[PDB]
Amino acid sequence: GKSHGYRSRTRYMFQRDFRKHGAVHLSTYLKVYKVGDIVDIKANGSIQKGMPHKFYQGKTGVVYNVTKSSVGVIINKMVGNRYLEKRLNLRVEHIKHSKCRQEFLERVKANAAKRAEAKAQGVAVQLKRQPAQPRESRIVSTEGNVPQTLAPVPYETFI
Amino acid sequence: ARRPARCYRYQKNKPYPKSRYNRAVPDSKIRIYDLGKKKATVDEFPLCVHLVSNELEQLSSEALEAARICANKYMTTVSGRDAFHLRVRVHPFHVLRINKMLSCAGADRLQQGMRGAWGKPHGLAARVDIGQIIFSVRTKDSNKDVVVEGLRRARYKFPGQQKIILSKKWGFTNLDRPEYLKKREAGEVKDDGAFVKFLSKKGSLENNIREFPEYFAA
Amino acid sequence: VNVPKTRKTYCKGKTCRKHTQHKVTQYKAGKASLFAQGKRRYDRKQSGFGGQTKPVFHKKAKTTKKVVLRLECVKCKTRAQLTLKRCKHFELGGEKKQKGQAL
Amino acid sequence: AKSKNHTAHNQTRKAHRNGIKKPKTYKYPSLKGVDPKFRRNHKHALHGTAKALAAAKK
Amino acid sequence: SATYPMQCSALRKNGFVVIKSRPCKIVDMSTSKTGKHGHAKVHLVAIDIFTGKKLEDLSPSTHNMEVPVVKRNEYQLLDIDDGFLSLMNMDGDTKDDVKAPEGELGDSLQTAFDEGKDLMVTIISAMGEEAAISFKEAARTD
RNA sequence: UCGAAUUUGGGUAUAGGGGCGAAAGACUAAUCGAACCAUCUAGUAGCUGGUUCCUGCCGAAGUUUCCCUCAGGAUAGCAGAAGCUCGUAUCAGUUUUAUGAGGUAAAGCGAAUGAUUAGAGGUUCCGGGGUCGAAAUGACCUUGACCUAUUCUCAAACUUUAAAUAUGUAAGAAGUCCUUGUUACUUAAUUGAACGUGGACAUUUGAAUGAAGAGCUUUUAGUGGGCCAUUUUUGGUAAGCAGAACUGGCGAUGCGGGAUGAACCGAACGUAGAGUUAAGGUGCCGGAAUACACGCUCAUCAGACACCACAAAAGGUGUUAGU
RNA sequence: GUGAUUUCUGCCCAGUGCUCUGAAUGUCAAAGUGAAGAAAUUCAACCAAGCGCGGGUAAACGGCGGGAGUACUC
RNA sequence: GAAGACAUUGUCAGGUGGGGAGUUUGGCUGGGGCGGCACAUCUGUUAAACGAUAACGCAGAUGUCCUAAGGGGGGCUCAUGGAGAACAGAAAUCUCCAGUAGAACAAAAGGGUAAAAGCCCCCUUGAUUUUGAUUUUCAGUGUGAAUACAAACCAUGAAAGUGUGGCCUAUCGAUCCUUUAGUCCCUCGGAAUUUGAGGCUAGAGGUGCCAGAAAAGUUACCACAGGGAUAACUGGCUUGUGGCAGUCAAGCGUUCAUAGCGACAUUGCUUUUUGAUUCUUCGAUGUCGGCUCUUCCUAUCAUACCGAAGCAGAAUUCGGUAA
RNA sequence: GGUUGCGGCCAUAUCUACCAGAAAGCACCGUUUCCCGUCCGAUCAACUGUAGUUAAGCUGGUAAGAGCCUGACCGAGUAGUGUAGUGGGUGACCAUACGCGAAACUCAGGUGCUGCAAUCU
RNA sequence: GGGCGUGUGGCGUAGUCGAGCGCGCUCCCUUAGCAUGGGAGAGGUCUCCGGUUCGAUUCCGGACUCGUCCGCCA
RNA sequence: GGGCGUGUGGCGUAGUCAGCGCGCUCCCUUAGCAUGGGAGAGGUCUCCGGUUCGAUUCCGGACUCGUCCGCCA
Ligand SMILES: [Zn+2]
Repeated sequence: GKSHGYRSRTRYMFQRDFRKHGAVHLSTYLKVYKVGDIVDIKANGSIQKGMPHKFYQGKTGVVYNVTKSSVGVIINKMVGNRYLEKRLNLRVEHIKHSKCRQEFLERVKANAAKRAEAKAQGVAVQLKRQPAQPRESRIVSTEGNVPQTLAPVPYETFI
Repeated sequence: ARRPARCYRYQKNKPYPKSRYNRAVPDSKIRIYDLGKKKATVDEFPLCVHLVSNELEQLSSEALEAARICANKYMTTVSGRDAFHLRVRVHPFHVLRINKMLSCAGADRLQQGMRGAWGKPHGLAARVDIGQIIFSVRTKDSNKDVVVEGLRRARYKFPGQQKIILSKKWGFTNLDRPEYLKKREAGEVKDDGAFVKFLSKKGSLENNIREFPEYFAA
Repeated sequence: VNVPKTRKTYCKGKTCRKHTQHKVTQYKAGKASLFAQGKRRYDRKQSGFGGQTKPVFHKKAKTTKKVVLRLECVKCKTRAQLTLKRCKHFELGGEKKQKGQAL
Repeated sequence: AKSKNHTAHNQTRKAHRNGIKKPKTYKYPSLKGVDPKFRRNHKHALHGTAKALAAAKK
Repeated sequence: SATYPMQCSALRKNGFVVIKSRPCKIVDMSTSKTGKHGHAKVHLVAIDIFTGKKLEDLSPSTHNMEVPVVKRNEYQLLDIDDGFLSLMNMDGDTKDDVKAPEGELGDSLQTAFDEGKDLMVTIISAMGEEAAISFKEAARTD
């Protein structure tokens, strides 16, 4: 018959990695999570308690509950034609903070600093990001850079 | 009792090697892969000629055996048994299956059709690619015309299209002819049973001096 | 399996409310009484003509039963039940396993 | 009389007809599943805060 | 439980079955198709272990038959008195509940105990009734 | 076959789960493996057939789960109708930026596991065969193992490495910062946790593009046999074969082209006029150049357009161009 | 049941049936008997036939095997 | 005359009773039947690097086992190889060195684990009580399994801590009925006491066809509703198999590859074999063979004209145009 | 800068073979009455810091060292792959257009950094 | 038709590449029968034809022969 | 054709990286009626491959024998 267990098809997903097996380092236990933090989920196969299901591997969610050794995380799961709210109790070995959130907060504080310093002059702050604009005019010189003519190479076996 | 090779010419399935999930295969028909003067040294036979495929297909082990026998027989008859070194550079590891149907009259009374039609192993084949070498022969420059004719006689036993290319390398090595010549004039090559070991600038100097003494004898 | 004859476990007997000593037995069902309501209804339904009026089970599949331990608190005589997993062999006599001895 | 076993054909079209609406998020999400020792103190903290604000703006 | 169900086709020769609430041991099995379209029927010929009678039965192959639990146990004689054997278990337990055999096995056992061999007795349990089937002699540990 | 176990008239007896049978399930009023008549009875049917006027607008499904379920239902989905609360947003089958996750394609095997070709150098209290040896944990060759440095070829259920395409989250006002209130939680401790008071930051308020209104609720129809094409892919020698993944179609759809055709190419449709085209074509059928330009081919079975209606290995001082 | 005459109808009662004037507690209903109880009731003893034990029966249904030695013997 | 309170008769009770009555006699399925379980589940793979994903796909497994093989703590390091020591050798015990796990962890497989999750020792029962929340399957129902807490009460350790069975992924079961534990609480409805009975909360007895009927056959005497969703012809796709034809040439042929043949290989054709499939037909297309009669194909047996020979003649063989 | 105690990242830190180490600190080292544990005061426990020694541990250095780490326009815009065509080819498969882009190999360089507290010629 | 195996003296039968036994009867000896035994005999082109070897019963290829197994239609 | 078992010494069976019993052959003994005891000698573990020092019991592949089916068209 068919087989769809709780950890089916999780072979390479829950292998550890090359040459970093063994016990886990103490930074994962010394990291501090608060309610509202945004965290990434990546399971550790060395810890069998508090494991996430294989669906939530690589998923990103929001902390809603902090307990003794675990963290409650909220994920949005697509079920059919809508998203449902899923609450997960995961031990802290299987989560880490999302770095995109702290990058955005750094942008927020630097952006507020720019607005605050330029408010003393009113110099059209222009605080929105802009994407890659087309590159403008330039003059390239041939002083020591005379062009070298290239041609297609004929065919050879090369074995 | 054997099916024609057109039923197994193309690479239609995933590779199916003999393993602990097969455990019952027939042995290959080709068994000898290196022949001629296989114990010859490296600078005995400077010229190398390749029979190389132009197809993406499967070559049968029976066809490999027949081509090996044909090329070996022709070259030993025209040029001597120890004037060449032939090497078969493909190995049949893919296993061909057959879903054997009964050829009796009124077989449908006991056939069951396509139900449970997973096959049984009956043969072995080698999966080759575009520009993959099947046969490689090294000899002296006085046997070029007989090794090209030997490979041309062997090409009839193979399906698909094959090309005979005279390589620019020295023998069965991977350097060019003048590169190997300017390497062997120094002592930085040293012969083995058939191949040759090369000097590198890495490693411990004591080992690099107990081996390869003539290059450091500068 | 093997289960010891005594066990220190929780007793919710309204005076203990803690772990006390318990003597264990195996649960036996006891005889089905007459004048139970289902038995009276079954006898009334089976009287007369009509034959067998209720299903009788045939397609038995289990070979084991879940064992139930009856715990009895030694202080205040209150009783508890707890079930175990399915086992073909069960015993309450404690013949402890011993390790570094011969076959 | 065998038949088709399973397919996922047309399913994403059916979903994306009037489909893949994100759930409505709210200020003050539900406190169910939150730790009871936290909620038991949170009730008294909000009660004291409401009493202090009522006494301030009475 | 004392007894467990099984399928007729799952049964095979030299196995125990329950026929008419008796522990029986099969000597013959034969399956014949009922009709060309229909399923085969299993005919079973078996011998009661205790009494030696021959009991047969015919059932559908898919039907489930009752199967006893038979345990064969090894003991040493202590005495044969009044038709009741007295046996001695490993770890020193003793039972006297077994009645002595009444046939040529019982006669041979009685003569062997009278002339003084150390006799090894095999007694079987199935469905709450107990009997002795065979005896040997201990070649070592005299 | 024809003097009888003969043929036959009339009278009479046996009645429907009953009769009668020299036995065929035969006969019992053209009815018999249970007669005929009336009633229950308009018996039940998940099964077959049919189902009656017009126009307008919207518009499917052959999929999930359970069922003595597999020609049927329930349930979710798809669809319609009625709307309700609001007024440009708590949006998006899309991109960018930042940040995750993955073990396929590829690659690798002088990297682990496993398979595998060939020699070389060593190890014999530490192999086996021969020959020389009184024999010898003797010798000399040879052959097997094991080790060392190489060498050839591989892996759906091998792997150090590792894409492309898909995929999670974030891009603020429900935000940031400052100050200090509550608590029975927590701390050695106004330490922290959570929710707060008061104050400051507004249109470049925090990337792009578009928004066709955004959000919400009730109720109910039909459907729950699908099939085809490109790409990935499984079983099979293969199949207009069987089974999956993503998308687009046909079913449900006409129109121009492919002579012809459900699915291919182009393009989706109110009634008309003018112009321009798509795919396909312009000797004649047939609307449109027997146009222009450079070559090739002469077939005593030429060739002529994707899907598509077939041809291979091997050859040819036929002819052309090359190395 | 078999199917004139003639000539014969062998072996097997383990099974399934059928049949005994055998022997007698194993199974063992209702009524009846005894004990306990305040009673409903519960528990026992006793317990007919038939099963179970013991015989017969194949012109009853039926059945009529293997391994060695040298048809025959084990 | 006989018989006699026995037969008979009436009502209950046990046996016997296809003589008769009523009914049943699974599903999936490359047609059905036999076979198997793909029917409830688990591991790896197919599976196309989120998730999901089929086939009677491949390789296997489950209906158990364990008072420790659960919980806590402490000490130690395994498989293997090398070198040694009386009996003692290939394998008994002891000693040293090397040893990233090449061992072990109940079982199938895959993950995980080295002052441990392994081996040995010490103490125990957290395999306990009370109800909630969450994850997987999913309708976001049930069942099973699991995760993190709260309120107690415990175990262990110096302690931090750890423990709500087994290192993780499988190891299992509704309504009704019976029975057990708890509350010793509620009710027996004219009022009480005591038995008895019925309730509430939590378990057990089991449905393996595993969201859970109580169930043997035959029909060639057969019937009905349907089905080309489905077999038994022809036709159509395919050509494994059957038949026929090539290419190459190790050899046979005294000598000599090819007069005639031709191994090991390999490319095709045909639909006069048999399979495979299920597209059409089940409100019917008359399934053997023979007789009769017409036409077509050529892969030519004979006749016409030729080429080759291991063609002297005769006879023969190979081949061409030829139906 | 050396050393110790507790660490973070967990080989640029590991492994093999040599060489060096002032001061201080670690270490080996001396002892068995007491607590305690062993077949064995070898490990563990306790006592002294006395009798001694850098021999080892430890730290650092060396090696065209093994390994590991970093980079390259080194291989290679190669293999692979998203999209497109009434493109080629009997087919197998392959070119082109708009995009993304490896691994092995080769070469070059490197061989622990650092937090808190104490202490040192 | 195809597949698989088989072939020894007059008969049966043993054969690893280096034709033996038993039975029939040839002779001799031996016998109170209800007729034996003993000793020396004869007896093969190992089914046939080719190649390998040094020599094939033995190895291989082909042919013959025999014995098994599976096969036409509705 | 398929499925399921099957195979160990003269016979019958067990199973640790080949054992017993019974026949046989010896020896000893018993008057017996019958004996009894002690020793042996005897198996390619059906066959063929990969391992191992010890291999049935490690593994994989094949063969023999006994059965059961091979139906409706
Ligand atoms: Zn108590």
